[PDB]
Amino acid sequence: VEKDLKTAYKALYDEKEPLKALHLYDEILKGSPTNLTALIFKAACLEKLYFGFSDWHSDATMENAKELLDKALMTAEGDRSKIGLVNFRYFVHFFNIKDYELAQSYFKKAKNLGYVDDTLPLWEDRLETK
Amino acid sequence: PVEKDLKTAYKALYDEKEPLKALHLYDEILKGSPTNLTALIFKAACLEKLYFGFSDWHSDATMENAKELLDKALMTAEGRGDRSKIGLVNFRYFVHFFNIKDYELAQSYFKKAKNLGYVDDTLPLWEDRLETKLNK
Amino acid sequence: PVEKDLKTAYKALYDEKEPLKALHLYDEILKGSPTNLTALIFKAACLEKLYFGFSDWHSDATMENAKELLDKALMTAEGRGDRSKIGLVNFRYFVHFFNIKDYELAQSYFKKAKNLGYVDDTLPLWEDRLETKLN
Repeated sequence: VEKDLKTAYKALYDEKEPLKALHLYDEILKGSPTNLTALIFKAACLEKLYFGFSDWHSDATMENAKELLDKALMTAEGDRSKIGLVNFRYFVHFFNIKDYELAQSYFKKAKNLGYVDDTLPLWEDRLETK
Repeated sequence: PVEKDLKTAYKALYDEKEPLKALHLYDEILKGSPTNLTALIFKAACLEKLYFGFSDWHSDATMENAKELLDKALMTAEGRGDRSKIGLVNFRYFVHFFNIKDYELAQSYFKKAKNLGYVDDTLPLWEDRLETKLNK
Repeated sequence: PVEKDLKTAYKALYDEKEPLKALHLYDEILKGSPTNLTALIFKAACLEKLYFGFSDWHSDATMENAKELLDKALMTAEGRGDRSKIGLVNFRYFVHFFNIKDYELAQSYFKKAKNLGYVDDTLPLWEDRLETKLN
């Protein structure tokens, strides 16, 4: 699962191929349905596809992404750093759906839970700008 | 019974937000009750959610299957002469064509459903959404 | 064929001025021809037009996807060694950054394209425009 998740992350963020990464996360989630990384990054794929493909640009894709984050919060709450990650992911979900009010709330939640990421200062300034 | 089984399937799709669990609960209802409008209409809803949420479901075949389930629903509703259920099928058609960005056809089914007396508290929200997509 | 399909997609975006129709058409070309530079470059143009014309598309994710399509285009162009197509992708980058008001980065890509021998009849109009925003 560790190697399979690494190959899927590389497809989404390095290769910048969300359709390939989506398939890879679906396969992981077939075997491991409560895997937080697969649930969190499948939502990331769906958010990228919504904003990059006509056939994916529908409320159903965004609803599915939010529901995957909801399922991850359930599992994470059921790991303080992992419970912090989902909150940062909820922030990325709303910074993209233009709701900066809700995004600021999740950004604070993630930071207060001790979420560490080298992109956090770049996100703070972007959130400060919007 | 079918009433309870339909309630469990609706809860799987809209409350639990698990369209794969709901889809097969609806298949089971359609095995015993092939002409059940709720099972036909909401199996198509499952397929629409799966299309937009799973790679292996993101295919024209999935959307074609959803349309064919709505086709079967219109046949049943029209066969009975249930104006109420015909309006509902026509509204579900509008929703299908709205999500596949065919706003021209969706507007036609929206008018059909409204003219058949379809009542839904979400109709003003849909009316404004369709007016925004159709004004561009 | 791909040549006719690309022509219909270009007409949908620039003549018909329907970027959502053109987007679908470019996605279809990219399904069969993933490394087609014209489909890659103009799918990014669609996404750029949608960003600036639709509330539901006005997101950083849309601009990120457009930039990533231009990135994929530079990979393909550089993979072949096509100086012409490398120059074109750099001009397309200048437009991307010019439109998102990052004139510092746009000036860099405009020079890169001109130095790669990019030929376009609109270059003096752009040269005069970029000089106004950068002055």
